Amino acid sequence: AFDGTWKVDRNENYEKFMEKMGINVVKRKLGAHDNLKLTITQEGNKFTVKESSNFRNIDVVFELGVDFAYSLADGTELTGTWTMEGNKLVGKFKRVDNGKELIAVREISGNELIQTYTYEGVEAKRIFKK
Ligand SMILES: CN(C)c1cccc2c(S(=O)(=O)NCCCCCCCCCCC(=O)O)cccc12
Repeated sequence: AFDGTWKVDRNENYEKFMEKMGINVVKRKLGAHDNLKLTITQEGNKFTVKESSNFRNIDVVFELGVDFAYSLADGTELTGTWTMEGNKLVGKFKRVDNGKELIAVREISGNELIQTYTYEGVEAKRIFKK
């Protein structure tokens, strides 16, 4: 259901989320316009996500329910797991550096992929079109 090539269309509250994550103003302004594109293929409970943005092009592979390591654009390391909760992908991560929870949720809403982040009580959404 998540399959295909998704290109970011708009954000909600993403600058405040980046600020909470400790990102400086220049990098927030870059991050607001990162041209994030996700190419997602699901095979059984296994996903491959090609992440392309102005910061980096990387390939992510994960299996539902299996812990993996993932590094953010500035090298900040996360560990966590994606699971399917109803029709939503729920990504439960923790920052290695401070142990704090970072959650990502992926959902289809109509013809859009809604990617929601939470960190320390601050929400952001990045909404993609296919
Ligand atoms: C270039 N630099 C310094 C950066 C610019 C803008 C935002 C940045 C964030 S951030 O936390 O504010 N935004 C990124 C959030 C990404 C959360 C990813 C969730 C886990 C994905 C797992 C793999 C997948 O399923 O695709 C973290 C670290 C560096 C950032």
